[PDB]
Amino acid sequence: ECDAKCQTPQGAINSSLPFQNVHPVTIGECPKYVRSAKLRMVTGLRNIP
Amino acid sequence: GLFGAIAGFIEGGWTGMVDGWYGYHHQNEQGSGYAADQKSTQNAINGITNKVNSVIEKMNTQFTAVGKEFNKLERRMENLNKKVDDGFIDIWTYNAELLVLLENERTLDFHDSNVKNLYEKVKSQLKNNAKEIGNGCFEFYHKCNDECMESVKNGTYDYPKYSEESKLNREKI
Amino acid sequence: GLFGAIAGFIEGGWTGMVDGWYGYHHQNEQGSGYAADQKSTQNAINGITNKVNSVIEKMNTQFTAVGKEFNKLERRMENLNKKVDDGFIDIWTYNAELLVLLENERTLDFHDSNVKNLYEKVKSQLKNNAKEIGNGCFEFYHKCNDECMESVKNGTYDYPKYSEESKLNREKI
Amino acid sequence: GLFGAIAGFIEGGWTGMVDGWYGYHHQNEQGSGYAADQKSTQNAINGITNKVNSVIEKMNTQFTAVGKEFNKLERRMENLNKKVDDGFIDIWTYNAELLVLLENERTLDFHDSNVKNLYEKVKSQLKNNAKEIGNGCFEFYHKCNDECMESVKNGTYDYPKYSEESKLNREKI
Amino acid sequence: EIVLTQSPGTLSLSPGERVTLSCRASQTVYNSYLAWYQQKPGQAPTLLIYGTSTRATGVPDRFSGSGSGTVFTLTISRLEPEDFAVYFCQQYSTSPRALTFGGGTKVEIKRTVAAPSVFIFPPSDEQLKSGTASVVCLLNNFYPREAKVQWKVDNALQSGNSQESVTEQDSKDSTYSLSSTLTLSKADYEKHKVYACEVTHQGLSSPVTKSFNRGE
Amino acid sequence: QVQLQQSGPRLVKPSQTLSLTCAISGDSVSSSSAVWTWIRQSPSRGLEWLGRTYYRSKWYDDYAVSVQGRITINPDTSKNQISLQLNSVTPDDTAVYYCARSSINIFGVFVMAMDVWGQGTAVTVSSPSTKGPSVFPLAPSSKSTSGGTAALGCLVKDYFPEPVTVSWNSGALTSGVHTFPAVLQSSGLYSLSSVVTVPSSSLGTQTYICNVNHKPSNTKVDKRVEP
Amino acid sequence: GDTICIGYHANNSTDTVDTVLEKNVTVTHSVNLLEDSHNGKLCRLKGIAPLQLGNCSVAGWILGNPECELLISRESWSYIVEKPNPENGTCYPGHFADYEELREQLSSV
Ligand SMILES: *[C@@H]1O[C@H](CO)[C@@H](O)[C@H](O)[C@H]1NC(C)=O
Repeated sequence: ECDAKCQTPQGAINSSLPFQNVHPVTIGECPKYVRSAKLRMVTGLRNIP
Repeated sequence: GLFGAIAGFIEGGWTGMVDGWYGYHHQNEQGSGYAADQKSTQNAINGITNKVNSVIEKMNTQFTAVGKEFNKLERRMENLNKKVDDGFIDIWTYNAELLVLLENERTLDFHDSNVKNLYEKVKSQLKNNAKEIGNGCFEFYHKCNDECMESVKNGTYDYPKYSEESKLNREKI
Repeated sequence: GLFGAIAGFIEGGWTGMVDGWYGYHHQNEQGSGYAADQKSTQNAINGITNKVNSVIEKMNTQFTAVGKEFNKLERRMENLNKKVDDGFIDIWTYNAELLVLLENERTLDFHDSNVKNLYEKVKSQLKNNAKEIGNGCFEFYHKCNDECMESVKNGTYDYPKYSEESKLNREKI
Repeated sequence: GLFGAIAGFIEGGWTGMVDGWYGYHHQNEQGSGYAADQKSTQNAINGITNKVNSVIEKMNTQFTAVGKEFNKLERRMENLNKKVDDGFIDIWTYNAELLVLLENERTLDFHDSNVKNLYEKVKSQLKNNAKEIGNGCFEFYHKCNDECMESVKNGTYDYPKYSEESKLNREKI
Repeated sequence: EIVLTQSPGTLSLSPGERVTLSCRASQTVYNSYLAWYQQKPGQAPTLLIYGTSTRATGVPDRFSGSGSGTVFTLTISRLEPEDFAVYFCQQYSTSPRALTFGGGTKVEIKRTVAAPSVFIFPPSDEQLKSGTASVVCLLNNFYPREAKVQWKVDNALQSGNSQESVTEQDSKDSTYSLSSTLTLSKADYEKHKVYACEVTHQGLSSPVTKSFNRGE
Repeated sequence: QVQLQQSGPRLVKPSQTLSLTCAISGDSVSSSSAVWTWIRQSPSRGLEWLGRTYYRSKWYDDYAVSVQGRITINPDTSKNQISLQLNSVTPDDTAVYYCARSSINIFGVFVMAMDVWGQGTAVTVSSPSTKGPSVFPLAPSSKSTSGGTAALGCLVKDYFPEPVTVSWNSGALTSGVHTFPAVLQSSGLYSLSSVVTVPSSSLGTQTYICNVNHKPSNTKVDKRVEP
Repeated sequence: GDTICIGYHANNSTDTVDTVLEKNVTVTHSVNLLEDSHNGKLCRLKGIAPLQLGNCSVAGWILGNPECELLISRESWSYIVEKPNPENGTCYPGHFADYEELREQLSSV
């Protein structure tokens, strides 16, 4: 009885992130699927102790 | 290090300053201890949070679906179906991952600015009352109590008051 | 304010200078009045006009059309038809609006440069004949007529001529 | 010229320096000759090679094909076929050519940095032992042999040693 | 130093009513270093909001922060009975190090007006052997918190020789109780016969007075 | 999860040294992802920060400008605990004392909030004049109980310093109890009363005993209210 | 003499991001744009429930197979689910006209 805005053949997708890599087969308002395995972007500084 | 401060003449990020992203460490008679700067920090958190919120919240996703089954005799269209998905999974993947690096190096050549931005305010506030050590610090040519230190960080540092004492010690050196 | 001039130590855009985007206001015996700088301005108008012309004129649009009607029994293809339109209206919308902000902040961290670019020419032209006021101005240590002022703006300012008079007033201060 | 060095106060690229992208030309008693800088150069070649490698190697191309033949009675789909190709040839062309200019001007406002980055190390190493000529050079106020020159380029230039001789010639001027 | 000030001090809202708590700062607190807390009477506070409008883990969605600069605002969309509590905003500066609070805002749950039951007690004979005589009047289970008591020694209105205090909003019936003491000397107690304790309250149709007589 | 257990209700003579210990469970004390901050709370002066400690490859100590020079917050890597020192305690320092944690990550920036709290410590600093209370019985008049409710009570007069713990029937009696906040009489000695609503059909078939205790002056009185 | 300094952040992080020039650039904190996980269970897409077929497929569901008397139930749905290998379909062989063209029709009701 969960509610989601997206649905894939493996399970839902909850967050409002603009990309997914769970499954290309989506339905509903979904983060457009991308081939990426990692999409981390910097929000801080370079770790230089 | 575009601006030349981050990993530049300031070779070390301070593990002890956890109030913010930019700050000062003072060393005088009354003691020492780090202190972070909010004017510089908060302008950066707010702008970056928004820069993150920017790319997140401009992908407008309509309520649609992908899974289509074709009869074995529409294979050309069944092949056409995949081409329409792969082409997007081509584009939305390329454009995204190139945008990440960009607004990564664009995010690293922003913090380097503000560190450099901060330096040329403190350096343009004393202007000869301290000789620059080069590693990202200053050596005051005069006794500076915590009430004098706190003016350097705020932005209301008094040049005329501590100027007469500066020339007598700068003459010593 | 990346470079730190626009909304930096120059806290105010001059409503009175309408000849250009960058300029100087002088105050001497003979009077005062704004004056805009063409070397800096024109290099910016021309580059930005082209930067605008850049994104405009690289969208090559072929003579085609979109409106397709499908029979009620090709709905899977009628659904496929929309997916091919929405996917573009997905992409060309996302990529555009992210490009706007980019070449917005890229256009704001260009004018900040040239203002800062201008400062470190006038500051590196007098070098001790004036003490920097910090709000984006200079106080000449010597009488400077409009013929002396006009050399500071052009780029042929005379350091040796007004140097002997500088040390006698800088000694006063 | 964002940072203001490339085509700025350094108006000329040295045709004689072919060891690297950045360097120095010294002129003293023992002779003259160019010399390129590896710390600055190599950090740039490696980063740019990777920046090139970046856009190259993020276009993931699946083993697929385009050429589809349709019967004369599926023209609506034959028209649909082209729309799926043109839309990509619309996008992948626009996005690419806009990315080129970007990481062109982003590559020109990187070399301008490092030239400017280099200047404010050599200038912040002597600090009064030489008067800046403005065209991108220095005039040492003291005799500086090739062993003194080589320290300016390395980064271990001795300020206290050649400081006593500096004030006696700076007093002359 | 940054000392906060919240308005109102004490508020009485019915459950479900939209509760708005302003947080005025003596100078600008930056969007990152504002934290809120909800303290129940006796219990230590807990995190409600940090940053400026960032919901703490396990905090429902009725709470929601807002503001910037020197004006911050706490907001409960639907007031709940378990929101009978005092709310503090909290700032933190970094140069110089400062982490202060405000005056706090008690969120009283508004109930109906209740008529107070009055009780009275003469000074005990144990205390009369100590020189003092303390007549003690009392109210119980009334609302709102405001009430007026006037001691009358021999139909003479007293002033300056009586003190009072009221309990917090009870945890079951949401009522207050009031106690008034009449501390006299042994000489001034035996000098008079009748002692009247007059009470005027919103739920009292007329001022109800209970009295006794010394030595009777 | 993360729980903070603190010391019990303490009592310090004037000008002596306060020593409270906070125990952390579930979080390494030397976690580079957590901050340890002490905050005290009086009914008058409200909440006030005292000091903060943390470990980033080394330990640091920052204390609010109100207590600079007589406060220290020492950790203990073995017992997984921290402490607090407050030397030369005045009547100003009689209040509660908490300890904090902070997993309030803002890209590495800390809001300086409290995501983990501790129940609190009753810290009463006694003073020069330590006087015990005289607990008088508030017996009800023979006519104020003819209604549905008998009103019993106990006056707690002439004690210092505050506070005093009041308990009826050693604790079992809890319905209808009311203990008013103490009022500062003109003698500098706090005065307090505590009453209880009980049915009038039990003043002869139920004993009533209010148990009063003033911890700074060892006083513990057991007076029995007989109507 | 007294010394004041200018300096920036550092922490215990081991995250590394990749930039236009250098890769594995260790950063103090980062954020991820990519969603990599699901929950393994279907949900109410659009707010209203989907139609769960189970052992039967779309064919026998609309054909009302005698072994699908358990799912002639639902009067509103946002999407249809079915097993990858449906077991109970058109018990009698034959050609279902415009079958694929109807799974998009009854797709949502
Ligand atoms: C349903 O499928 C099972 C095996 O999957 C089979 O044994 C049974 O006969 C089928 N029923 C019908 C009505 O087709």
